[PDB]
Amino acid sequence: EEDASQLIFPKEFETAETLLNSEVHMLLEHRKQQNESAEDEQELSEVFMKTLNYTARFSRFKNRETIASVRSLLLQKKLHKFELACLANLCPETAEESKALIPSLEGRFEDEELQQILDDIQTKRSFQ
Amino acid sequence: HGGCGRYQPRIRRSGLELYAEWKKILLSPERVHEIFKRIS
Amino acid sequence: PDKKKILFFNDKSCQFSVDEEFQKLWRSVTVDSMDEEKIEEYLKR
Amino acid sequence: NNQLRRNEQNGAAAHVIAEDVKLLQFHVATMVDNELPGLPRAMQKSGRPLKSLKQRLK
Amino acid sequence: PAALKRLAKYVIRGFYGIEHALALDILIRNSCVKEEDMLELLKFDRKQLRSVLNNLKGDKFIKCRMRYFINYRTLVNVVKYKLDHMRRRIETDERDSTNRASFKCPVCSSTFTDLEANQLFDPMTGTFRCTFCHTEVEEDESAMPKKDARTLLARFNEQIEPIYALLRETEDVNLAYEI
Amino acid sequence: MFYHISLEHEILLHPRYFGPNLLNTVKQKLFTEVEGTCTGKYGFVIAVTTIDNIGAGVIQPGRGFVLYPVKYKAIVFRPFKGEVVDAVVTQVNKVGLFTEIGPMSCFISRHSIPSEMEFDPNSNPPCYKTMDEDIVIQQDDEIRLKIVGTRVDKNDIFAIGSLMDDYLGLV
Ligand SMILES: [Zn+2]
Repeated sequence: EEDASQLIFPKEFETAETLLNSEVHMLLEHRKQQNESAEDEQELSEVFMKTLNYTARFSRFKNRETIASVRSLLLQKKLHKFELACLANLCPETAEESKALIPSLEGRFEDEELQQILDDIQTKRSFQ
Repeated sequence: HGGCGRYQPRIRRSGLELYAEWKKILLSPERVHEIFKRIS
Repeated sequence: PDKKKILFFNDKSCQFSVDEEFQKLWRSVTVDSMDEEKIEEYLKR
Repeated sequence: NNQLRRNEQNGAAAHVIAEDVKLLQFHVATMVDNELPGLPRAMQKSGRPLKSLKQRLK
Repeated sequence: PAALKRLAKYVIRGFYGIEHALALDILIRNSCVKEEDMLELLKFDRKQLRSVLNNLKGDKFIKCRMRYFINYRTLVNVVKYKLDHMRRRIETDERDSTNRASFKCPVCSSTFTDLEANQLFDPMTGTFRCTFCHTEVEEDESAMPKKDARTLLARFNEQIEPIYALLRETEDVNLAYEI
Repeated sequence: MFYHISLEHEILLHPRYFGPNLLNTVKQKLFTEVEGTCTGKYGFVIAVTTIDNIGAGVIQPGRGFVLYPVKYKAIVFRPFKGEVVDAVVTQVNKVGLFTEIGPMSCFISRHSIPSEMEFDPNSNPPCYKTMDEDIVIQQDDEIRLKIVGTRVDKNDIFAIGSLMDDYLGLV
């Protein structure tokens, strides 16, 4: 019954500000930077590095200002903020894919619009 | 408001059953239950 | 009445017997209750 | 319950159903409260009337 | 309403039994039907005739016209009433869940979902192991054959329409004739 | 969806901790049994960063303990049905493809994998590949999948996905 395809969130997710794999990745070392100082503390948990070893092997962007801009990129757009985080961790390249990835954005804008942001993404993403 | 014109019986009660004559109909639990099922 | 009053009588040209009808005869026991005819039309709408 | 289920599972004469629906009404009005006037009391042992639920918290 | 007595010819055939049907045959003529005449004619029992009449009264099949001497006339518009409710109950028993192929352990006859045995799924054996006993799981087995019931009901409940087509059609065409 | 939400909790202190450094002792005891132990109703608690305020410690009658309510902001992950995600394959089997997203487990049934990528048990690493072998998805491969359904039990989360949808496969 609880599906994000039909966009059913619990009413507790009104102030649920989100983030993607890189901002998670940023503070994950700061928690490791917390384990550097504040001695006389025991070992870490298991899920802490289990997620850290996972989402550090793959990233969505490269550095701070790469995201500090992409959040200002979607800033002026008429968006649900749930929309930004879904494709921020998708990296699509064709507009109908993105609308095949989203059961909800067929009927919002022109197809090339999100493709242009997809172009804006693939223009800022430094592939190697 | 509500629309109807019929009468209501004088519902008696006997032991474990209840009668009603305006035609003495002994009421059923399913009947009065469906009656109750519609009160707003 | 067991073996008392009798009417030998003849009529036939084929018919159907429904097992689900036997359940339905017993799943439609409402008798007096009213407000059912309108419900049938609402379920077909 | 089990004997009425099969008896109106096959379409009985619609007259044994009155005198057994009164039996069910009596039996279920026997468990909760027995000290209601009328309603001839039920018994199992040596003249022991039933100790109904409302009778259990006197 | 000669073809209204034809839907009637087909329901008596289709439903009510000889004892009922013989009485229902008399109901054919809606001119005059007394209680003494119907008793003497049917050669039935009086208590039993009263039971059938009471049963027909339950159908609201007849409008008891008092003098006291009686008269009896058709009320059933419940041909749809049997239909809408029976179709609902059969579609409930028909509409199944899903493949619902939960693992089931044949030794302890315990029931699992595809999800239940997934946590159990044992990577060293490439198959699903039951919880408290490592015996391999099986199909939901018998459990609920609601899928076989769906198929059966569909053949059986919709297979009685052809033999009812004569009346389903007469009623429809007769109702149109009645206006 | 990684969310940054605010929730609260209460801590029972044993009377041997009172005295100086009482307040910080509530802090260390907060980190342990709140993070790294994920629940089912709110999602996955990964890490906390700020603790807003500590209420007043109500001494309950008898049994010594004093309860202090606390308010904190913790980043939480809670995936939803219909969500599309990149995952890593952990095990390949004939019934399907096992992938894993962070601490969460994920099952991809074979019927929900395009027929072009047929299962290959013949390869020493079990895998999924095109007949032309244009791609060979196996263990520890990075793929994108669509959540068909999600689960939350005691502390472990699972989801189920499909590769049949467009724009899916290796990433
Ligand atoms: Zn077992």
